[PDB]
Amino acid sequence: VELVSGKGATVTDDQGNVYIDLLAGIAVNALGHAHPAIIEAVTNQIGQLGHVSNLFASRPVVEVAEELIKRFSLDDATLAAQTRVFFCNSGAEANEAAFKIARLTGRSRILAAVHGFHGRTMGSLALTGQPDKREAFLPMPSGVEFYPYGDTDYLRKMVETNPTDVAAIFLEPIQGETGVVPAPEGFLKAVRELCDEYGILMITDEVQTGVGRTGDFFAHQHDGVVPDVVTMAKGLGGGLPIGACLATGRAAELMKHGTTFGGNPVACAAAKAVLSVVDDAFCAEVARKGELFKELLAKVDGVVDVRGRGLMLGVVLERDVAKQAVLDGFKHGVILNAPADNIIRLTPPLVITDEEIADAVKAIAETIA
Amino acid sequence: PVELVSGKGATVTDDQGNVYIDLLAGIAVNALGHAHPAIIEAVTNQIGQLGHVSNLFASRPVVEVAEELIKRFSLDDATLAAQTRVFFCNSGAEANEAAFKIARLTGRSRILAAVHGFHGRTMGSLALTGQPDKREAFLPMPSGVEFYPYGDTDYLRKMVETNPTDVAAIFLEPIQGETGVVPAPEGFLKAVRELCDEYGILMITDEVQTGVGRTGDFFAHQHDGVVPDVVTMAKGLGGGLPIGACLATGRAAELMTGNPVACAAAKAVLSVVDDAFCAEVARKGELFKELLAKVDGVVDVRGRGLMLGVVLERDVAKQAVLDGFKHGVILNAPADNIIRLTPPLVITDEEIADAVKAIAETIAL
Repeated sequence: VELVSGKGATVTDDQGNVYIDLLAGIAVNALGHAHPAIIEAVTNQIGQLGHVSNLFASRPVVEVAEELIKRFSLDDATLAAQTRVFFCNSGAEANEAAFKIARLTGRSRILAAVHGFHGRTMGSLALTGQPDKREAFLPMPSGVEFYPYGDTDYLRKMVETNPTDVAAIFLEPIQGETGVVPAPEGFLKAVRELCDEYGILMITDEVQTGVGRTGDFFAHQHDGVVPDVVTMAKGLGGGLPIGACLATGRAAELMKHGTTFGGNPVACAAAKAVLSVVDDAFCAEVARKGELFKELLAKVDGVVDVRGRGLMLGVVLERDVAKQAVLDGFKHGVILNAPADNIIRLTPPLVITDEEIADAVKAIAETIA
Repeated sequence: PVELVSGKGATVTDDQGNVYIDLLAGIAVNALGHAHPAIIEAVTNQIGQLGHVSNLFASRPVVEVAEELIKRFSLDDATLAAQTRVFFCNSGAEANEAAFKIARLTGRSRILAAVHGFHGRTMGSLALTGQPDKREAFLPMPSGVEFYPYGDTDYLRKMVETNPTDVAAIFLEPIQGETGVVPAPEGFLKAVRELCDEYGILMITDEVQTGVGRTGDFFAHQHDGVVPDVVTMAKGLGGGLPIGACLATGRAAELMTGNPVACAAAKAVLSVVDDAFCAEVARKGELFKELLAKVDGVVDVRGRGLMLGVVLERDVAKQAVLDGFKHGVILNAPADNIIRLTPPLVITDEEIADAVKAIAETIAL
């Protein structure tokens, strides 16, 4: 049903009802709606330069790139210097660039997590662990096999059946779909040694978990590993169409590809406004708000656990009623999500106030009744 | 290369301070040029009300644009408009991948696309791109695709007739842009519509480069009075903002069963691009073709409206793109004797004249 205007963690339908948004358009509105830094950034750019081809440079494109490199290589100027970024317009378009780097390795096998989601373009659909979403459009481009998320023992044996024909391993550091399933303890570190031994590219999809959403800038940094390649999008746009493929070392030298709106100046002017807000301390504020959700919900009847970090959270019910809670959620002034019958998912704008967190835990607690 | 920093109409300026006549419009995306007031207003107005809204909710700019595109495609056909529907995305590659999936959903394995065609660099959209050096590095591709010489009706029919009931889709650009500007020959689109109609095949027009009035008609395919099952469009719809779309009518629409700010910019361009605007684009089209005829180096000027390929006596296009800077022009060399012209549709007649005088002086040796 219809939507017209919003502010912070608030948005309002045609009829005039204000809602606490805990979905943020499926995790893209990281600064909420109509945020001053983004309004300045966009109004300022659209008034000067619209779109340039990748034949030409443009500042905001260059400046966002520099910045993601900074955020990625954590006060290491050597990692920084063998890193590069490719800009796209979605996370689908971003992962496709990732699938292409894995084709440029010369190896045929790409391995992806079982409930993973990377987008619905042919190559990014080839990576999505959900086979229902694949059935209708077979053939898929070949090479992908799937592994249970967080099972180092299976993945090791899976790799070692034909190890040097493994181009890439795709993982999300926190699975967004089917629930909020965070990389278990020791997992990305494990994948990092597995890839090191065999010449494989380690690729972390941060389309949903990127830009502070986790508490760290990049959810993968919570595990102190350094992937070869990071895909990102929603959250980076602050409400505008963007994606990016970041690559370090051999993966950077391999990339051939090129999108028309790659390096969209207005898309990137927004990207800059987002980054100038989401600094380390904003990210620390994300971790905190996350624990406040956990803490207040822990006390709520019918809520059994809350899993995730920062503002990507899986509220686990005990009554298979999440689908319903959504519907009844609206009448109590909250926009919720249900990636299962068990689980309500919260991905609110990272600028949510404790007040709004607290009302939102009220709204949710009532519906369960 | 060069850092561009601000533009208006048919001009851009670099940080060096150099001012150019943009005849490339960022590969035919900046239909209304840079800093068009109508887009500035739309984009400013929308950023400030709503940033992004998920497909799970409804937003006005999208349905406003969906309904306006259907009207410009249905050319006054109430019944066509009720049959047709549009899916929004962020790129033309993404738009052509939605058509590949529609092609997939027929049940048939064969998808026929034009040699020299370019549908984008995403796996599926690259599987449709009839320039092989773009695919070799990323084989295997999504299977299904075969290629015909562009506008060879005799060879298409034979190709279909090798296995007609397994052809899902025929991809086709109303005017090829890559490697040169070749428009569909007389009655080509006509033949493909007829050949598709028996054998139950989907006729799919990629108008990602030929859309929004650049060829003199709001859709280039409407110039040959054909109604395809699927039209993909992008660059141009959003002023410079990223957008794509996939129109489908009939069986194609039944098989398929950021945005607000790019649709906000889309609304403004459609607001600006009238039947009357497209007419002006047709005419500036002719003007170029007349003025350019007088220059020495030019042999021939192919293409309709403001999608034109300047064919030269000498194989000099690539050296003219380089020299074309100091004379204050931005050109592009799809072949060694071809220079593409896709300037903003807003280019004035004085601006054109100066642009031909610039190209002429550049092709001096």
